[PDB]
Amino acid sequence: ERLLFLRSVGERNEIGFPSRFKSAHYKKPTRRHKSARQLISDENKRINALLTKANKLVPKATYFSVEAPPSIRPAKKYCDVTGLKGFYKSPTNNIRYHNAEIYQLIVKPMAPGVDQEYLKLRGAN
Amino acid sequence: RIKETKEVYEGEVTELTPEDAKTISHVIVGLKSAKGTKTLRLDPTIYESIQREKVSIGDVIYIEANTGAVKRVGRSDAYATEFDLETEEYVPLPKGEVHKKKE
Amino acid sequence: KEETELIEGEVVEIQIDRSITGGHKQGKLTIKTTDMETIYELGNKMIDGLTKEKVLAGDVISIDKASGKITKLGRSFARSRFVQCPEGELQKRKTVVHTVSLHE
Amino acid sequence: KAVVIDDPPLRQTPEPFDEQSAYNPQSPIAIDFGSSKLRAGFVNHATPTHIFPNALTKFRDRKLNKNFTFVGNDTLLDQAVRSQSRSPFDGPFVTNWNLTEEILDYTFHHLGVVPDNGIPNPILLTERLATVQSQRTNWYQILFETYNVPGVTFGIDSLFSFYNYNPSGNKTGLVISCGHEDTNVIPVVDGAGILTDAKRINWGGHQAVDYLNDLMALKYPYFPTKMSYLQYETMYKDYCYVSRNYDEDIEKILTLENLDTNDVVVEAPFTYDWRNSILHLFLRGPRPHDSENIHEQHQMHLNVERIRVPEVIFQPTMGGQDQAGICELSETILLKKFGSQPGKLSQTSIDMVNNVLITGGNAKVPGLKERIVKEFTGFLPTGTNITVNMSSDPSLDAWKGMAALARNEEQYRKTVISKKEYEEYGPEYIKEHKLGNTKYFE
Repeated sequence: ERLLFLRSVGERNEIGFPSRFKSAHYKKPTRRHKSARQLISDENKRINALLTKANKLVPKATYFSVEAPPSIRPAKKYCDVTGLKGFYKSPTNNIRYHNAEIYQLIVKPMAPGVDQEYLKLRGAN
Repeated sequence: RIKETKEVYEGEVTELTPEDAKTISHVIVGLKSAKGTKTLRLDPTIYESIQREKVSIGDVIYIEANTGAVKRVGRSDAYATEFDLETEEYVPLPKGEVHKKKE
Repeated sequence: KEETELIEGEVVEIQIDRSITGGHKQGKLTIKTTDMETIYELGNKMIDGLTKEKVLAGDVISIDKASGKITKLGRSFARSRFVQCPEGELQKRKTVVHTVSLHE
Repeated sequence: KAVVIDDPPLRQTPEPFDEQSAYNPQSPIAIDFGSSKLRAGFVNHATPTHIFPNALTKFRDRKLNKNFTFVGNDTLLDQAVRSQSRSPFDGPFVTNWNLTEEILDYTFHHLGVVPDNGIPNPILLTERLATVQSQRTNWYQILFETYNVPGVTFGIDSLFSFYNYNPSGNKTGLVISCGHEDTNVIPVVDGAGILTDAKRINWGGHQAVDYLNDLMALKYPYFPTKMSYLQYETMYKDYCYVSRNYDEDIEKILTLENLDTNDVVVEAPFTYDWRNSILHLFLRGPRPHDSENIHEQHQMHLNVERIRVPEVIFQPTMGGQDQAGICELSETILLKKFGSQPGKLSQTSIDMVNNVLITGGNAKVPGLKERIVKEFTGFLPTGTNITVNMSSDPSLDAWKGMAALARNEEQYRKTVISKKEYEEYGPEYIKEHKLGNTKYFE
């Protein structure tokens, strides 16, 4: 009953291998994995390759120009535990904290390996 | 009995650009409050009074238009995390206009 | 009646760094009470205010941020004048009640 | 009283397909290839006909031994097939293309199309800002080769939303897009997108939900029940808002008068005093805690994160990205570029200020427009007229941009790439029109 519903939706939307939508010339090439990380690097080395070809006319609009530049005003320090205003920073594991009770309750009895995951959020590893 | 007008510029310094005509001819100061910003030309005597009070970019200052008095309230609150410990008091932005007029 | 925000603690360790030319000065101060400990990054005027009126390790000092006045309360009880290490928070908002005559 | 949040309920009825009798081989097809959702439909209607999540499953039946395929709202039928949904996107790009081809076949089937030797209709398509050309090359090899399309059209969804809200094509304004993977600030001058001054922030709705997930797993490390992505998504959509002033709200959000009204507790599904403790108010709110209660061991307090999760688009360094926020980029564009000395707005700057438009699916956070207006009032000269517009449903304005461009016959043909130009100029050639991308070189 419940298991017999999904086969009905199955026989509504099948496309056979002789697909009626794609063209007669099919010729599908082999497909790599091509993750999102390596596309940045291969675009980067393509831009560097074209620049090294050109300098030995100057391109201006690139992918490194379309991203946001870093800020000029100083950033705001916040407590790593509560998200309030961080007045103090511990000298051992470099974790900002709000006041004394937060420090004695969380920061002092803290196990190693947790301070990295706390600093992961703001990227301070 | 004298009837007089009080005119006050107040806000955070954003631009401080002197220029030579060495003797400076004028200085352009840009002030910022919570309701917008406003730029002013200034005579060199007020620039001398500014140099007396050690005014830099990001300080909240007070300028009276008629007398020419310049008072430094303090560094603005947005620049308070440049150092963890500093000898500078931090005051918030004025919530009104830069220009104030009173009889 | 007025209130001011104060710093009180015992100095753990002071680092002053100079560059090749010495134009800029970097610094770090570690200060603790009986309940917390923190490390502060210093600017130029705090470093000049610490070099003046020498402050060494183990000294208990009081720092006013808005006026830049730093007073040495004494020395902590560390044999390895003699006052005790302060307790509680390090950033305290303290209220002082002033009484001033009309003649003043 | 604690509310109880679960997964969203499943669709009882499947997605229907349009009637084949109303199909014509001349009307174009508008498709918005968004990472969060896919919108499709014919141009002659103002609203899109098909809206579903961009996902696919290879469901295997044991008694049939055949791998069934469920796409979009068909994945909204079983919990197992909803949990096994796989997006073709990975980050801001597309990695595998067979999923996209099968999704495109599903959309061509459900639109009521009866083609022969490929699709006979020209198609409308969306392209990200400053895209890597492997994406457009593979898009060419899908469309012009497998699908036999007469004409392709490429553009950016925020500029299409600007065209939808300014149909003259000659206006001037500022477009702020709040998308799923990214946030963009694109200035438009004389109806043309100035893409040498656009900026991108690597933050979106997906990063915000993941930030909420990491914060929630870090606030209670001993929580017994594991929650899926959709649960974090719905408490992101339900109890998050942009604070009007972040610095003033932080100093009073955990005072005892403030958790009486601005604290929301939810419950995971299953079947000396504390008045002076900042940690107890942060964790278990303004009520006493019964540590032996089974129901109170499955409770989740949202007090600080309601204004902390949506704030990251204004300060990206809280999320770990060393970029400037929306306000800083807007201030740079409106006060340092387009011939504007700081303290002297030029006419193009004033026209851009008067036509600020917010679009995208992540613009539904309350208080965003007021915060943007307050900041813009903050850095602009006094008396400057600021107008900020936002649609009722800003997640659909790009498809109305498709419809408004393809209705308008005159400037439509400035953007179409036929098969002949594709075979003449190869796969690396860009149509430099107003609503699309630009050349990498000068």
